[PDB]
Amino acid sequence: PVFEIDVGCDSSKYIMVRGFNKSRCQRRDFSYVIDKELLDNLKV
Amino acid sequence: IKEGLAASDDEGQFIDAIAGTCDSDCLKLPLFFAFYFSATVFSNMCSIPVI
Repeated sequence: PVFEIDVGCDSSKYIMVRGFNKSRCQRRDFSYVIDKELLDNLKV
Repeated sequence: IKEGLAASDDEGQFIDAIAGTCDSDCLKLPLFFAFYFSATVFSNMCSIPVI
């Protein structure tokens, strides 16, 4: 028997928040403005 | 239409523009109506003594 052990991350394991999915919920493109509450006028 | 579509609101679909003129500051209307009440009162007050 010859085998191999690798130590590290597989880049295929992550954390996800319960009750949330990527594309289950269908919607459209959004835009908004936020100001006066950051650490002057942001449009994202 | 322009790029637009900031927040909106819909349930069965999306990208829906509401009809009618939108207002954010139309709140001087009660003051204007109260002053028109006073003006109408004092305009009706003038005709009876004339007759």
